[PDB]
Amino acid sequence: GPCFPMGPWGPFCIPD
Repeated sequence: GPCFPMGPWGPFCIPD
């Protein structure tokens, strides 16, 4: 998957 503004860092991308 694409990247989304979330998590501890924010702009993170997923493998899906």
